[PDB]
Order: sequence, then structure tokens, then C-alpha cells
Amino acid sequence: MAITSKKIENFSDWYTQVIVKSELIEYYDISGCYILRPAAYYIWECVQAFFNKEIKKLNVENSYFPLFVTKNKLEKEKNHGFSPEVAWVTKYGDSNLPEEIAIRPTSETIMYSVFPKWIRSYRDLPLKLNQWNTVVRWEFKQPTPFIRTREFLWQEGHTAHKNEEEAVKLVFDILDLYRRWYEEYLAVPIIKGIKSEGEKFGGANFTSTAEAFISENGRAIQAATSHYLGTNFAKMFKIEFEDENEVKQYVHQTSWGCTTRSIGIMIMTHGDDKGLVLPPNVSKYKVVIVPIFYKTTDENAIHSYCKDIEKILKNAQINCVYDDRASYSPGYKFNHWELRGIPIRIEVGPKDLQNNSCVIVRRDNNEKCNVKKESVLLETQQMLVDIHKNLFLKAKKKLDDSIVQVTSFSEVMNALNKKKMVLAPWCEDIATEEEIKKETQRLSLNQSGAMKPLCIPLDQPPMPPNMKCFWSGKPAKRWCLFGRSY
Amino acid sequence: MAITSKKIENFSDWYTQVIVKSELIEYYDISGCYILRPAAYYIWECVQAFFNKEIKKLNVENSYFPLFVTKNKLEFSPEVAWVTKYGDSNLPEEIAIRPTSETIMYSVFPKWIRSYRDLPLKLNQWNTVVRWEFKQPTPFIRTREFLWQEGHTAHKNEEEAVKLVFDILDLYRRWYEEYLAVPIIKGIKSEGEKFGGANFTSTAEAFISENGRAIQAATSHYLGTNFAKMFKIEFEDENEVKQYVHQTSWGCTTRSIGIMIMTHGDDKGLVLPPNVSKYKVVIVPIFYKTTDENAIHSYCKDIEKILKNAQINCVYDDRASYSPGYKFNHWELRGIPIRIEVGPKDLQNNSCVIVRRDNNEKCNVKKESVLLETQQMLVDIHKNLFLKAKKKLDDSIVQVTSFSEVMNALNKKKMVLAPWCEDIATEEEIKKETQRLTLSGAMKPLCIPLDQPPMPPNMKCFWSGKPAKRWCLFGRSY
Ligand SMILES: Nc1ncnc2c1ncn2[C@@H]1O[C@H](COP(=O)(O)OP(=O)(O)NP(=O)(O)O)[C@@H](O)[C@H]1O
Ligand SMILES: Nc1ncnc2c1ncn2[C@@H]1O[C@H](COP(=O)(O)OP(=O)(O)NP(=O)(O)O)[C@@H](O)[C@H]1O
Ligand SMILES: O=C(C[C@H]1NCCC[C@@H]1O)Cn1cnc2cc(Br)c(Cl)cc2c1=O
Ligand SMILES: O=C(C[C@H]1NCCC[C@@H]1O)Cn1cnc2cc(Br)c(Cl)cc2c1=O
Ligand SMILES: [Mg+2]
Ligand SMILES: [Mg+2]
Repeated sequence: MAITSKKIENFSDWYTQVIVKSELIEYYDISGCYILRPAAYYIWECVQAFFNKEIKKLNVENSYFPLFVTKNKLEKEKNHGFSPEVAWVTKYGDSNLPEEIAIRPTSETIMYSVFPKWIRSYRDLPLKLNQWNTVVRWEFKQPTPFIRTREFLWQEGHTAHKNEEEAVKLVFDILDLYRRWYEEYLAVPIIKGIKSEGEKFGGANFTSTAEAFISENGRAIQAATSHYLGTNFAKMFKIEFEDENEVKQYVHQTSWGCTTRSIGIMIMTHGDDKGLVLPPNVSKYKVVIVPIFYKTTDENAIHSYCKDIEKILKNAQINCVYDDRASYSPGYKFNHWELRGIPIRIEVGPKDLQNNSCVIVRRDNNEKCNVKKESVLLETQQMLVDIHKNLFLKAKKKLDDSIVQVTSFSEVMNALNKKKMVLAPWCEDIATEEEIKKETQRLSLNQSGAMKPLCIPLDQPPMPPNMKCFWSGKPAKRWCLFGRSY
Repeated sequence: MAITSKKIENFSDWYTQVIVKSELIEYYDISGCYILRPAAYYIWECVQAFFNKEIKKLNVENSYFPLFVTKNKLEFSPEVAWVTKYGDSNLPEEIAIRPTSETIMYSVFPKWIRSYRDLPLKLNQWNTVVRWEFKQPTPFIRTREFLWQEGHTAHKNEEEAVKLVFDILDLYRRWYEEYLAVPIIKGIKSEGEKFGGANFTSTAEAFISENGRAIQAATSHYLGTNFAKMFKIEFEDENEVKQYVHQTSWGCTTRSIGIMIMTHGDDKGLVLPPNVSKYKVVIVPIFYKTTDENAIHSYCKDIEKILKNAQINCVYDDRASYSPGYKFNHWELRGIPIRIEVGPKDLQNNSCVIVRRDNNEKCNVKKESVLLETQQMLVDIHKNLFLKAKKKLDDSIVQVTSFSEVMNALNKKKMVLAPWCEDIATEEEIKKETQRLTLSGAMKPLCIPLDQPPMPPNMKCFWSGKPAKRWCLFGRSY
């Protein structure tokens, strides 16, 4: 088992190979659904634990609402173009249901229908809820393991506040928790930003977003969402509270979500030609121990040594595996565990046993270092930190190198052709969005190739005071990130 | 609000009132589906964190398998929900929502298991399933959708598998007893009540005194090679000989929450084992003057700090809209284990008043020691709840030798322990005759308990008169 396609040459097939052979997923006889094996789900558990800790600090309470929602309830607020993606239960056994029932594609209509019962006065606020659940969307866009799946795991938070300031504050708090969840657990850098009027969630006042970029195929991917919903849903669902004068006021809402797409983003960011590369924080085993016998008499000495090292790491709660299987060569094992993304390999040969040393090898850059057994615990600890740092830094470099700043449309296509995004001064007129889509599609016929507004970044470079929009020529308001996406 | 029906007098309405007014659930416009509000879901998270910790000591690895299973792979029948449409178009073939995941997982087990080095395979899922139940649903107890976990393992032999079966069963015991303060009885299902694909089903049974109802609390099966043969799950042993795997499966649902409520709830509302209550303590201030307000606020906050510094989550109810009485009632209703009242008189003593939820005992405590006496109290409450429940379980069993004795016992809201021949045949006979004489009156074999009383040398079966093999538990259920 080896990775047959190179990441830069054939990214799609490299991806499918990596995720199957590293034992993250199995494919399934229902298109767009994938089995999450222990190695994948472990990553989900880690980020889940982190995120739970941090939102409980914000006093968000977990909850669980039904998987099913009635047609009447799901469809109450007009359509507001999701309808072909709804999966419908039409019967139980061989008996038709009087009315069909939908599986949740998200929980707005389920939760907000009961919010008025729970919110009567200003004394009931804020209301802060989260769910860890599964949803179903029958994606017609190309399904891709983790990135776009028809059933996926995720978290949805919904809150309601007495005013705008408090809700918006929470929207950005959540957003930085997403930043930390990418950075600290997946070693993935993201760009924070505000979605254009064309790209935001229809029900939202504004949509803030974390964007990632896969440099290897030049594609941006939305990494997480955090919305200021204002009073839009409060009006739709009649969610009001009597204020301190017993005057009825609309709540100010937020919602926010992040999915197993994250695992996908992480795989694509750090994976190399040898396979999966895991940040230590989301790998079950931090270290693999591999014995080496240069045709040596005593297997048992080396075995006992290896065992000692394993006990040292395990006792320090650094989980590890000792691969003592007789039926595979050391080289086989090196490759096998590289493919599975074990952050550190420790090799023990006969020479090492004589010197009370061992050889430590980093998954990320393949650097080796002979070190004394009695120092392995401190070395390992530090190395697991270094690895994370390295991964993050490398990813950040690629991210920063993927942003070409431009001032006129004339520079754009070149940039797109080099698998980059563009940062451009933009008038933000809603009409220009589809225009820019159409033109970049058309011009891509020569080189979907359309580029779209990814986000208005929080980190704006200086805007020269007479600067014009790259596209319309009108006055430019802010810098916007554009690029091709998933 | 308060509880309008008494537990002993009208159990159903009491239960409905308690779950809604203590803010555990909201009813929903699809029958048998219930919203889990933060207080119920918190309970679920606690027992989940515990179970995860323990199965992870057994090298069980969590995973997630799809909600959907194809018609082919799936093939009880009318209980499955079918998705047949996306938007306005029909799926070319209908897909089911999982009622359980045996066919989803065991289909892929052959690919993952090649040799004894791949064994044991130990997987768990925290997920949801849907079963379209015929019976009227009961919040937590029997719901159309429920959360649960499913564990599935495959071992190289019978011995290892069976040992895992009972390790898991004990973990369920601890789930109920150390976290929900509910006593259970370990037993083995009769040959008609067991899981069909199983070699044997082990089970934990609970009982509700007040309505005389037995509830299956959790399951742990030895599956032997049944599924290994039907699904072709084989491993190369250490001599390169192919052998069938020996499998196990086990599960426990949000029903456990129900079992706890019913067990500990009283006529003031919810009663919670301290470890599954978000707030262990509510601190309530008591005023006379506007002058007192500051000194009592500070003091209160001080207590708060102490508790929270010792990782004891608590709520200071400094609301002015409400009287201390209303507060007491409100937080008792929501099942907070401890109430610390702080008044002026207490303030002059550097003391306060601590009040227990389970038995309403009050006592004065000096600020300096509040921490230590709260910790102890939280232990004591759990213990008291468990012990009391245990008594009520023990007094719920009536040992009989002939069917002559059964019926009075049943009608006293009891279950019977009887010597039985374990003839599958006798199982529906007994049920047809027990109800002849919104829930059924029939009684069924609950479990053949692991702790067997001695069987007198030639004792006859309480029903068929044939020789008795073992002592079995019989009773009414949901
Ligand atoms: N099918 C999917 N599988 C996995 N993750 C998804 C899927 N659809 C959306 N997400 C992610 O879920 C988060 C919440 O997304 P949401 O607001 O529901 O996205 P959306 O409106 O559907 N945008 P789109 O990706 O174009 O479908 C986003 O950060 C997406 O990255
Ligand atoms: N509808 C339900 N809601 C909640 N818990 C349930 C439900 N059905 C079964 N359980 C519990 O889930 C656990 C696993 O049992 P399982 O084998 O899945 O069902 P079961 O034994 O067939 N129960 P039943 O269908 O009522 O005869 C047991 O503790 C059951 O009591
Ligand atoms: O799901 C959303 C908005 C937000 N819901 C809570 C978590 C964070 C998330 O961004 C946008 N969205 C995305 N896909 C959908 C698909 C269908 Br089908 C429906 Cl009915 C509705 C939707 C839908 O509302
Ligand atoms: O669900 C089971 C057996 C075990 N599955 C894994 C966890 C523990 C549990 O006891 C029994 N069971 C109960 N109800 C079912 C309903 C339907 Br519909 C189907 Cl198809 C199958 C079943 C079914 O197999
Ligand atoms: Mg979408
Ligand atoms: Mg059933």
C-alpha cells in the first residue's frame, strides 16, 4: 500500500487514495455518504471537546432537537433555493405517511418555532443554544469526502440577545473559536472576513466567515460560518421580548456552524506524497516504535527495550504504538505508519540498544536525530510541539503566498491561472458579483472557472483615497478577496 | 408553576408535568419525538463522558457510520422509516434510516479483519436512530427517535468476547448507579425475549415502584459466530487457518434519563443526582431592608467564588423580580441538589443555611467551612438517593413457587421471582393468562438474574410443573 498519485500532479486521485489508505474513511453504497473510521472520528472528538469547553465559557448550552421536521414547519417562511436538496421520509415500513416529513438540513425552523415560548421578557436573555448533530442535504454539487457530503456531522449554535452589540460581539467570539480550532488543533490558517451581499446567508444581516485556501489546486473553501441575523428571524418567527418598560422588542439573533469539512481541509493542507500528515493534537498515537534486527540473535532484548520506551511514553500519557509484528520488514512499517500520519517514529536497532539511544524521525520534514533513551520523553514532548508549529507555519506561508493584490481586472486572470486568489478594491455593488463570475468563466474557457467574492477581510490593507473598483471603475469601498472555490 | 398531580396518585400526569415544568423537554409536532432542552441533554453528556472514559480503557474506538442504509443491505419491518424523495424527485431506490447499525457495519467488517493481528476489533458510535413504534410513545422511555450509543466488537474466541460482554454490562451498572443513582439487576434474557441474532442477551433491569413497571435499562449480547457466518467475517489465526470471529454488541439510550426521573422524582418536581445537575448549588439572598442589600450581595458572591474555585458550578440567584420563596420553589422544581440561603441573621454569624433537595434537611454552616460541607453533602445526597431506590427495588420483588401466588403480587405493583423451566413455549401462555386476569396488564420474563438463589433439589416450574432450571424475574413493563 502506497500513494500512487503525486499531490501536485493529480490532486483528486491523491486525495481519495490518502483518505482511504490512511484508514480515515470507507466509501459507501449511497453516493455522497462516507463511513468515518476511528482515525477520522478521533479528530472530530478532539475538536468537539475543545469547542465545547470554549463555548461553555460563553455560557452556551448544548441541546438536542429532532431529526425530523414537518413539511408545514420546514416550508413556512416562503422558500428563501434550497428545496431540491431536502430529503423526504414518505413512509414507515410499507405504509405511506399522510404528509411527508423532512430530515433536517439545518435547525432554524425547528428551534425558532419554540423560541417564542422560551423568551417572554428581557429576563430570559440571552438565550444561547448549541447542537452537536448530523444533517442531510442531497447535494447536487460534486460530493467529496469531508469537504461536501450529503450527510455530515457538525455543530450548530443559535443565540438570541436583547440588542445588536451583544449579538455581534458573540458572532466574532465564535469566529475566533473557529480560528483557534483550525490553528491549534488542525494547524490550519484561515482568513476572517465578511461575505458579500450576494454570498451571505439569505436570513442574515451579515455573514462572517473563515476562509481556507488549498494552494495545490488553487481553490478557496469556506471553513466555518458565523452570522449576525439581526431581527430578521425574530420578525419571521415572531420572537419578541417585553423590555424593561414592558414594550415588546425583537431579539437580535446569531447562528454559527462548523462541520467535518474541517478534517478535509486539514488533510488537504498537510498531506504529502507519502500520505496523511497529522497534527499531534488530533492523532490518537503520537509515536510509533519500530524495532530493527540486523539479523540479530536476541529479538527479546530489543523487544524489551522497545517495551520500556512504550511504557515511558504511555505513563506520561503520550499514547503510542509499538509495532512488534514479525511478518513485516522495518521498511514496510516506516511506510505503513507514515501513510497513517503518525507524527513521530522511534526506530530501535541493535547498535541503539548498545548505546542506550534510539533514532527519532519527524513525519513532517523527515529529519532524524539519534538521542539517548533517558531523554526521549522530554525530546518527544518538545518535538510534538515543534511539529505543530512547523505545520502551521508552512501552511500559513502557502496561504499568504496565494493572495495576489491587484488594482485592475486586467491582472486577475493571470493570478487565477497561477492557482491564486486576488485581493482587489471593490465597490461591492451586488450586480457586479454575477458579472465578475460570468466574465471570469468566459475568459477561463481559454486558459467552473468562475471566480467569486470569498470575503471582505477584517485585515484591510490601506485604501488609497481616490482608488477605483477593479471592475466597475466606480469608487472602491473596501478590499475584497476573490477566487475559484469548492 | 408547581406539580399538580402526586406521584403515588397519578404517575403519568405527574411525569408529564415534571419533565415539562422542570425544563427537561418540549413536546413536538411529530409524535414520539421530543426536544431535549439543556437540562436533559446535560445528563446525557455526563453519562456519555463517563462511558467514553471507561470503554476507552477497553480500547474501544469511537466511529460514525451513515444514517442511511439501502434496501438491499438492510434485508420488525413496519418500524423502519424510508426516505424516498430528494426535493420533488424520487430516489431511484428508497433508503432507510438506521434502526440500528448491524448491517451497515458487519458488511464492512470482512474488509477490515484479515488476521488475528486485526483482533479484537472494537467500535462504538454515539448516534441517533429511528424506530416507528406501534405503541403510544413515552418521553425518554419509548421514543420514535432516540440518542444512544452502539458498541460492536469482534474477538478471536468465545472467552474474550464473553468477558467483554460482562465488563460492558458492569459499566452499564455503574452508568446507572454511580451517575444516575439507580439500582439495576443484571440478568440474562429468556430465549424469546433475547435479540434474535444473539447467542445470549445479558441485560440490566430497573423497576419503578410507584407504577409497578419493569424497564430494560441496557443490553449486552454475546453474538457468537452467527453474524460472522452470515456476513463471512473471518480471520487468519496464528497458524494461517481461517476462523469465524466471535462478536458482541451493546447499547443504552436516553431511556436511562427517564428511568432516573421516575426513580427519584418527588411531588416537588425533579430530583437529580448531583453529578448530572449543571448547578450543584443555588445561592439565594434574603433581604429585609434596602440597607442590607450590599453586605449580603458581597457575602453571596464570596460563597460563589469559593465554590467555583473548587470546580463546583453554582448559580447565585440575585434576581429582584422574585421573592426568596418563589426562588426556593423554582429551583427545587429544576432539581438543584443544594440551596444555600443567606440572610441578615446568618450574616451576623459568618454563617449561612444549607438545604438538601432529596430530604429538605436544613443546617447552619460557617462560611469558613461551606466548601467542605457542600462537597460532603453532594456525596451524601447521591448515596441517600441510591440507597433509597435500592430499598424500593428490593421490596418490589416477591419470591413465589407457583402461579397461584403470582397475580396478587402483580396487583400489588410488584414483580415475581419464580422457578421456571425456560421453555420458550411457556412465554406467551403466561402472558395470555396474566392480562386476561394505556399499558398492558400482562407479565413477561424480564431476566434470569446472574445472582441465583439456591434451587431446592427437585423444585417444579411455577407454570408448567416440569422441573425448574433457574429462578427468573417476571413482571409488567412499558
Ligand atoms: N455538504 C456539506 N458537507 C460538509 N460541510 C458542509 C456542507 N455544506 C456546507 N458545509 C459547511 O458547513 C458550514 C455551514 O455552512 P452553511 O451556511 O450551511 O453553508 P452553505 O450555505 O450550504 N454554503 P455551500 O457550501 O455553498 O453549500 C460551512 O462552513 C460549510 O463549509
Ligand atoms: N423506542 C425506544 N426509546 C428509547 N430506548 C429504547 C427504545 N427501544 C429500545 N430502547 C432501549 O434501547 C436499549 C437497546 O435495546 P434494543 O435491543 O435496541 O431494543 P429492544 O430490546 O428490541 N427493546 P423493544 O423494541 O422495546 O423490545 C434497551 O435499553 C432498550 O430498552
Ligand atoms: O444552514 C444555514 C445557516 C446556518 N444554520 C445554522 C448553522 C450555521 C449555518 O450557516 C444555511 N443553509 C444551508 N443549506 C440549507 C439547505 C436546505 Br435543504 C435548507 Cl431547507 C436550508 C439551508 C440553509 O439554511
Ligand atoms: O438493536 C438491536 C440489537 C443491538 N444493536 C446494537 C446495540 C444494542 C442493541 O441491543 C435489536 N433491535 C431492536 N429493534 C430493531 C428494529 C428494527 Br426496524 C430492525 Cl430492522 C432491527 C432492530 C434490532 O435489531
Ligand atoms: Mg449548500
Ligand atoms: Mg424495537
